[PDB]
Order: sequence, then C-alpha cells, then structure tokens
Amino acid sequence: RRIATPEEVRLPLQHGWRREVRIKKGSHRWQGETWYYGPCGKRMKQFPEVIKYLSRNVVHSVRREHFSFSPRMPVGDFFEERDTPEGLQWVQLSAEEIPSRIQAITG
Amino acid sequence: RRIATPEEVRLPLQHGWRREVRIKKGSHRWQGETWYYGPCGKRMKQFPEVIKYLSRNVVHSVRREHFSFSPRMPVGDFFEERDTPEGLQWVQLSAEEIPSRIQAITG
DNA sequence: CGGAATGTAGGC
DNA sequence: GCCTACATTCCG
Repeated sequence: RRIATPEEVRLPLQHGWRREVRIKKGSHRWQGETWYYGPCGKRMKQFPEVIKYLSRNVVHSVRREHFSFSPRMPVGDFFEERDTPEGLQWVQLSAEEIPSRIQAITG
Repeated sequence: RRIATPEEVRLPLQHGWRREVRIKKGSHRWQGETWYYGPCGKRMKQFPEVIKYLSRNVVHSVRREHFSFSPRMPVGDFFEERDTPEGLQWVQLSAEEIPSRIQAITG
C-alpha cells in the first residue's frame, strides 16, 4: 500500500523480465503506456495480467510490489512515435532524451 | 548470400530493434529459435516477416543484410525453458552460459 | 475473478 | 487451405 522505489522497479530486469515505456499521440494529447515481457516472452500491458502471471508461475525473487505501469517511472527502454512526411517511425530514446519525455506527459 | 558478422547483426539494435535467442527441448534434441522485436513492439520470428516489415516503413540505416535468425549467432539476449517439478520455467542466460548453449544446438 | 467462447494472425 | 497459439470478449 506504499510507493515503489526505482531500485525495486529495476529488480525484475535482473530476473529475465523487460519493461518498456511507449509514448504515442492519442486522441487529444501525448500519453505513455508501460509494457512488461515475462521471461517466457509473454507481453503484458495491465497490472491484473501480471498478478495472474505471478500466480501461475514459480514464485522466486519477483513479487507484485516490484511492478509499476507508470510511464513517468524511468526504468526500462523508452520509445516514441515520430510522424514525418516519410511515415510513422517508432524510435528508441537515449537515456538523455528520457527525462524531457517524462516531463511532457506529467500534468 | 554472405553470412552476416556479429557487427552487422548488432546494427538494428542501435535503431530500436531487439534480438532474442530462445532454447527449449523438442522431440529428441534442444533447439534455438531467434526472435526480433521491431521498434513499434511487433514480434517477428521469420525472415520474410522482417522483409514485409521493412517494405512497410522508410528504408534508412536498417536493411535485410543486418538480420540473422540463426540461434548460433551470439547477439541479443538468450533464454532457455527448464522443466522442473514446479513446471516449465524460462531463465535468461548469463554471457558466460551462452557458449555451452550454442555448442548444444550445433549439429 | 478465473475460466470459457470467440476472434485473429501467422505457421505449416 | 486448416491448425495452433495468442489476444480479446464474455460469462455468473
């Protein structure tokens, strides 16, 4: 029932999980969404999918409080949808671009 | 054509792609399969799917010559399915573990 | 909430 | 072409 630290949200990355934050133009504004990949490669987009995955897989070091769906938590790889006359390209952000995208979707 | 070098296979990884090798036991032996994730998040497991992906986006730094589906090419993250009394369980391999696993899927 | 029903995409 | 495996919708 209390705030998760960056250290804790980095922990599943040391146990075969991946976290991604993806930032697209929505109906009205710029918004971010968080994806997790389980060690098996399963893509999960919602916290109840993670709790369901944890309940049907061997309970090691990784537990429910290690997970955040916040696109404003700087843990994992960041991508954004950049539209140009050549078309919709997705591009991965450098570590240096990330804090300004997070500011842009704070609020 | 010509077999791609580690360096060429690492190129798309600087332009928002991910490469994974995933090993498990089949009928008689252990086998590897290569996955790629495009910068949009799309999972592709076959060479002609990457060709279809590349022709649907703008042709820049990334071309067909940079893609290998060979699970013996030590580029990207490696994982294996281990059968245990608690169930099938995927684990990410350390750099130190990868060579034994590639030797085991040659053949 | 935890599973069954139905839809879809890519594999063969 | 159908089949298999995953994603989404539906249900009490």
